[PDB]
Amino acid sequence: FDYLHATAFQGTPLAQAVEGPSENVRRLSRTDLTDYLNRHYKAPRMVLAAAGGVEHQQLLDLAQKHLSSVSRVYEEDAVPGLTPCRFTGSEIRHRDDALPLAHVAIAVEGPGWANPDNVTLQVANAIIGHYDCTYGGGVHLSSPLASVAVANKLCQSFQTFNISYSDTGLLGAHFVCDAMSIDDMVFFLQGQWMRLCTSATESEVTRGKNILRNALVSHLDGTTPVCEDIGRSLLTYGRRIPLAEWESRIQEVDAQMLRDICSKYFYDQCPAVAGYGPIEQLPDYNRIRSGMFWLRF
Amino acid sequence: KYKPAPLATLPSTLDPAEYDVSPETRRAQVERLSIRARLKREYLLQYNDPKRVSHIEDPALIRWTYARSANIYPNFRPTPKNSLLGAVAGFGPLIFWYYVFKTDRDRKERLIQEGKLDRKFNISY
Amino acid sequence: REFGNLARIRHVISYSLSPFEQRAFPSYFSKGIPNVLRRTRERILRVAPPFVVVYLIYTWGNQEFEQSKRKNPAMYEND
Amino acid sequence: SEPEHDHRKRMGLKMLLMMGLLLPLTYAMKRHKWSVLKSRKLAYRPPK
Amino acid sequence: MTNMRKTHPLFKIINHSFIDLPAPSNISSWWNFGSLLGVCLMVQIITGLFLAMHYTSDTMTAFSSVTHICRDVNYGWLIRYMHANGASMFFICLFLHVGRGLYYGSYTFMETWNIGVLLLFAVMATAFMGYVLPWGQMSFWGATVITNLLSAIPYIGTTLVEWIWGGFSVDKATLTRFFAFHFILPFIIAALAIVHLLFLHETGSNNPTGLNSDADKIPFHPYYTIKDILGILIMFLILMTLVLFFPDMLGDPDNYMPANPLNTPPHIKPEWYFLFAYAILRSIPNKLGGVLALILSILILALMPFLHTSKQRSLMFRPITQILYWILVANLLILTWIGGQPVEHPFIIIGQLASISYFSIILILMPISGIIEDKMLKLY
Amino acid sequence: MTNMRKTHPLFKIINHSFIDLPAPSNISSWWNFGSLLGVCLMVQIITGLFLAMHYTSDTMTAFSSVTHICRDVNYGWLIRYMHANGASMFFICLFLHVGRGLYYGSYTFMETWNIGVLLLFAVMATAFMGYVLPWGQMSFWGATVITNLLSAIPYIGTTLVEWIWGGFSVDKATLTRFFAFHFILPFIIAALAIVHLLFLHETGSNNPTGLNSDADKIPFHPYYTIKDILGILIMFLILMTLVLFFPDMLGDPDNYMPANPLNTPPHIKPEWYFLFAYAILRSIPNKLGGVLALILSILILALMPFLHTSKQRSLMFRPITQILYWILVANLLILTWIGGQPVEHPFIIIGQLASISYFSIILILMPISGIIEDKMLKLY
Amino acid sequence: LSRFLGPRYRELARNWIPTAGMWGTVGAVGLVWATDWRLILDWVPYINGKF
Amino acid sequence: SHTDVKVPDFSDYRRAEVLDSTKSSKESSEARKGFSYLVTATTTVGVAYAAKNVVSQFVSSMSASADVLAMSKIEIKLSD
Amino acid sequence: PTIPSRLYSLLFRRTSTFALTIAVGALFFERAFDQGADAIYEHINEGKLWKHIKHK
Ligand code: HEM
Ligand code: HEM
Ligand code: HEM
Ligand code: HEM
Repeated sequence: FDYLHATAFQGTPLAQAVEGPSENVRRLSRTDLTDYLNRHYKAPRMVLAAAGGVEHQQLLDLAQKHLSSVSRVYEEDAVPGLTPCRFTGSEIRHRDDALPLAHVAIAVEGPGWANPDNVTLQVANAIIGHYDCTYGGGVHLSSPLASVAVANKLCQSFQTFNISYSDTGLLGAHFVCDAMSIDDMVFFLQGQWMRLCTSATESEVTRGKNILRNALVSHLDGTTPVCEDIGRSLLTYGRRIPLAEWESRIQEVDAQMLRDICSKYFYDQCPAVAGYGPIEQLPDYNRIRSGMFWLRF
Repeated sequence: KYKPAPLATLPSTLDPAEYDVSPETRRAQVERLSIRARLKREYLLQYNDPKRVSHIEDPALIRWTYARSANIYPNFRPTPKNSLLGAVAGFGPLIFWYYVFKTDRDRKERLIQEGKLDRKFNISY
Repeated sequence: REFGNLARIRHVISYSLSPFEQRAFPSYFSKGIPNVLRRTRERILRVAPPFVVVYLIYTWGNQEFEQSKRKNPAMYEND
Repeated sequence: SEPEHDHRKRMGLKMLLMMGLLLPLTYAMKRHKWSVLKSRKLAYRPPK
Repeated sequence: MTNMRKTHPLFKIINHSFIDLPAPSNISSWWNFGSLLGVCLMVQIITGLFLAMHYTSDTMTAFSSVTHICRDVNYGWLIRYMHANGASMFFICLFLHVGRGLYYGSYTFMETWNIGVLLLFAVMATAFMGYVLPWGQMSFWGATVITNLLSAIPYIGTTLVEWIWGGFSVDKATLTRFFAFHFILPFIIAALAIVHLLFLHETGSNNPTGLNSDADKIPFHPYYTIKDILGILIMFLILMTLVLFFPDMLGDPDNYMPANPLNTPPHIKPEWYFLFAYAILRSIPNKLGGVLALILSILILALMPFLHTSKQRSLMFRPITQILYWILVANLLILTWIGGQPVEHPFIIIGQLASISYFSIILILMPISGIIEDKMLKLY
Repeated sequence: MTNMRKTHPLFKIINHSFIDLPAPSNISSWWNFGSLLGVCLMVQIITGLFLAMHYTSDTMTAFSSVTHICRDVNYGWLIRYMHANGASMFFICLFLHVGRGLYYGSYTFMETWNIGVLLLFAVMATAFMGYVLPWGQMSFWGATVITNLLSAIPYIGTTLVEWIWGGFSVDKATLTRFFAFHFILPFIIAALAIVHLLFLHETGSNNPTGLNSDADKIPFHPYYTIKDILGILIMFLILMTLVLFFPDMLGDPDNYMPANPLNTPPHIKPEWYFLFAYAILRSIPNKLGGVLALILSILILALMPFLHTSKQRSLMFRPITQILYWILVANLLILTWIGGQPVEHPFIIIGQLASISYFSIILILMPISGIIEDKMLKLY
Repeated sequence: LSRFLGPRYRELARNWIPTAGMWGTVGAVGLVWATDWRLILDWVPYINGKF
Repeated sequence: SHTDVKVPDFSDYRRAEVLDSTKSSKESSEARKGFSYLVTATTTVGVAYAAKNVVSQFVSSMSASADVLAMSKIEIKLSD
Repeated sequence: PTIPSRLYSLLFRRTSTFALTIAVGALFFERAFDQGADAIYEHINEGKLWKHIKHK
């Protein structure tokens, strides 16, 4: 995922890791850290999430007593500014042939947080689904990429992700596979992706809409991940979207709608490809692009 | 939006680099104001000195005149791109206008010696 | 002999970029003609003097045929 | 000898104009498909 | 569902051959000449297939059928001159493929090279058997001279000459027999090209650097398919400029006379690819030695895997062997020039010195250049 | 140190296809006919090699070249009558191979069967297209009748028949066209047979009993190569009895006149492997319906993969499906006799009833026969 | 056939109606352009005159 | 470690509509795809010309000869 | 959107639209290229061909 963020957004502020490189850790002194604290820890870029057990007037009285007047005005009126980061479709392939399992991710730029189509790109991503080798569903699993993978023993795990940032996202699939079936997993992943993108059915999208509704309420069950949703939704969406409005956004999504906005965000696009392990039986990038766009449609 | 151009540049108020600035960029602007203040105070002291009777010897204008006049051949390095583009720009239109002048004059000399071109009232040639 | 079991190479990475996001002709007419002249300089000392001697023996053969077809003016000129 | 001669030069001019209109475009298609290998930059990351 | 390219066996053959073949990413325009030879062999098969729909083989009306092809049927001039100039392009791509194999040190693919030497035997056999088929003066007397060279074999050679003749001279039965052989032999070349690919596909493909390059390998599709398409279009530019602009400069002018045994041409030569063969056979005054030197000069490429003495595979890092290889290429061009003229002064001397230099560069000079290369580059 | 038949790659595919291929041990003499078709195609190719060396293709002397082969060429009569009766041997081996394919449950080898019927279309096309080439009265009028029955289609028919004729009738361009096609077509039949063997060797062979034969396997060598040699010797016994004792019995005697367009034979009749085709074409009164019944009659045994309604594979354990199969081959024999007979009342009603009953067996009655087999054996 | 007839396969066939119909017009226009039909090429006004 | 890997400067190869880091590539994505597929289609129209015209030459050569077309017209029976 | 972007969005992204563009441009390329090639051929020799001497 760090290699994919390095090769997907090269030359931008999204290329770097959250941890930072080892040549940049060793020169971090105290005054650079307090410059970072004085710049990026400002008060209206900060939310105070509580979840259950609290009272909001008690929390606002305690925030008046304690978390009031943090910092509002900048030093030399030097505001930080978000930039639209360039997505560059690229390929990085760290070849370690003595390493046992190849982790390969393929991702296309998705619309991000503030664009309203994260629900329909997530319902396509949840039709595609996920598999790990400890899942006891077997051949009879509903996602056909996982069914094909356990039918002909392709990979150990695959996980389809919609990681979003402000106007820029990575949506794709990362698979832990063996050294002998990366070509099979790449071909069947692009075949399942654009079988979804050409021939989406009502049964498939109601399966995905049901699994998204269950996945969102199972994510927002617990107090700590619902505070994660409150903080992430207040920083990104502006307001916090309630789940009744999430249900109203889910129930408008049909297979025709999924087909065209999949044609917006999937079809003939150059993806970013990362790989750590024995990446010899990964196809080259022109074979990835020829395996994207379909010979029939 | 308004697309930039090399001849119609982006203004600094519409520039995206004016809106996402850093304290090192602000320190650079403070140091630019400091060096403009030092040069303006030196120029204004030499302006309002009444002991001065001559002009203002401008060192950057002397530097620009020296760089445009007598620095170009000491700072020549012969590169193949400069050699090919200078050879084209110093030789090419001479062969081109040679072909134009020789074609037009071969046409005129051929038509005069064959009699097709007539100088009807052409006294002062 | 397929992909995956060809060779063991460890600790290499390979950056790439899309065909679409770069120019199809990255600096062709400038900055490819120095590469052509450098490869020409590298191999023309081992290509060219065989071709110099094939033109020399071609000129020798055609000139010797043209001289040997024409009769001499020395013998059987005074009988 | 050559009753096909004017038709031969006509079809040769058709070939020459179609190949002048074709050959840099398929050279651009070859260079477009080979731009990934022509800008494939490499690096070595040893474990030290 | 299943992967069709790795599931269907007819698709598995084309996936292992031309789609997902492990090919090196290094390989130059010289490596495109094998697929150029296959494509131009296919268009020679298609071109002769559509040329044999009006061709009649007999001793009276073969030249009448060839001129009926040339001017009477709709656009058969393009097919006939395309066949002649594509045989010339077939030998251009074959000589440059053989020069690529000498150029980049691929003698170590030994059975692949021996299957290629049997292709070169069969291509030269069907080119000689197809040059007689416009029944002209140059075709008749060139087949008379080349099939009269086989009488230099002692005690069985003249019986072999009347066996391949079918009679007392080159005649109607010789022309129809050479028609049957010229039709059947490119399918032997196509099956030999299939086993050439089969012997190639387990030992891999060479690169210009000359190393075992299994770390850096790319698929054949779409990289070498689009390089095949670009090579097909530049080969078709040279081919269509050869047929529709300069159709008869490689071909001899005396083919366009009708054949007659009463009158002989003064200078006897085949077409241009057999001129180094004629330069080998004209050098020795003993004709059995000329036949043995001809079979040795084509089979010495088959014996060339046993003259690889240097520890470097390709010749590109061997500058003395590059000097000897390009003087070999210029000496083969000397042979190609000298094979077309009559035996005069000093052309017999030039051909004799060229033939002993062509044998001496291959036999002793290039192995001792490899030994000098290894001893100069500290491999001892 | 290593095994050559599993190390050397040409020997690896020769060993995998020919030496220790896993084959069922219980196959009868009817399984020998595929390798008999391979060696019969090879003897047709080698007799055509030694036949086209003295064959001149033009209508002034095609029949004179045929009589020059049969009289003036030493052992040329053996080659020509061996080629004609080896075409008859090829078609009786092909008919027994396709009768084995209809019998013993091998419809289900689907890509093998589809490239088989493509091969069968090419074999029938090259058989007619080489039967024109002696240029007799029966061969010319059979060419005229068979190509003229392709002109029944509106708007593409007369364009197709002047395309396949090269004129208003069969002429010199038609004969040289058919000789070039008769050269090129059995090599693509041989390549189709090679990839037919590849599509067989994907899934092995099958038994007469319709079972999975993986439990009991013998190697192909030396258990099936000596049955191959015994089948080759009995096939060469019947083929050499056909050439050396009854040469024109399976052939038509009316072919052995010079070809004349000014007169017609009293009954027009193609060859004995095309007689059921001519009877099916003669059965339909509409001519477009006759050529559609021709194409559907050759193509309707490719629908037999899709007409397998029974849960048992072979017909060994299907007793009244055996009754319908032997009445199908009885209808084929009656079709051969009806096509040999001329167009008279009442041969036309016998041909109409037999073609209707043959299409009812191959389309209607045998799937409901498989349904009543699995109803009488209590499958459902 | 019996497993291929259903509501989901009818919806997939409805999804594959316009691109397969457009591929059918691709094959028809390519057949017209390959064969040069005199009835059809005399209706296009760019090839209206004599070709 | 893994965080010390950075993709180097691709400014010499990339297009001018992608070369600035403050803009997204989805605005010029249709422009680059409609340029490169225009290059592909303008190649493919000449490939279709070379596959149509040569096939038409071979089909018209497989058709009837001009000598056969001259001889196939019958003698004119005329007014008498 | 610029000049190639709308034609990519409406006739190049789908392979059926791509092949329809290829076939329609093939027919227009046939007529326009044959007209232009015969125009430049008769300009490179006006009076040598059988057209413009057909007055006899
Ligand atoms: C009959 C005409 C021929 C055809 C159709 C043919 C075909 C091919 C093909 C398709 C390839 C693979 C592409 C490549 O790697 O270049 C190839 C490579 C090769 N061929 Fe041939 N070939 C022919 C003649 C020959 C001859 C005469 C020789 C022997 C001198 C030869 C020796 C080789 C070798 C050694 C290679 C692999 C190394 C290399 O390509 O540099 N071929 N050939
Ligand atoms: C199996 C496919 C082939 C067939 C049926 C075939 C048939 C013919 C025929 C009928 C002719 C005489 C017509 C003429 O050109 O005047 C001919 C000429 C010729 N063929 Fe082939 N050919 C085939 C393949 C080849 C190949 C692969 C070569 C190259 C080695 C070749 C070399 C020639 C040459 C040099 C001529 C004489 C050209 C001339 O002067 O007219 N042919 N071929
Ligand atoms: C005339 C050329 C043909 C050849 C050379 C040929 C060759 C063969 C061979 C070698 C076998 C394996 C039998 C063995 O070696 O024991 C075979 C089997 C088979 N062939 Fe053919 N075949 C020919 C025609 C056809 C046709 C026209 C069909 C389609 C009707 C066909 C369908 C089959 C099938 C279904 C089998 C498998 C069942 C069996 O082994 O009998 N073959 N063929
Ligand atoms: C590629 C190999 C073949 C060649 C070169 C070839 C060549 C010839 C030639 C030159 C003739 C005319 C001589 C004659 O009148 O008999 C001929 C006739 C004939 N061929 Fe072939 N042939 C080949 C394969 C076949 C095959 C596989 C068949 C069977 C389907 C076949 C069936 C015939 C028939 C029926 C005749 C007419 C026999 C007659 O009436 O005299 N040929 N072939």
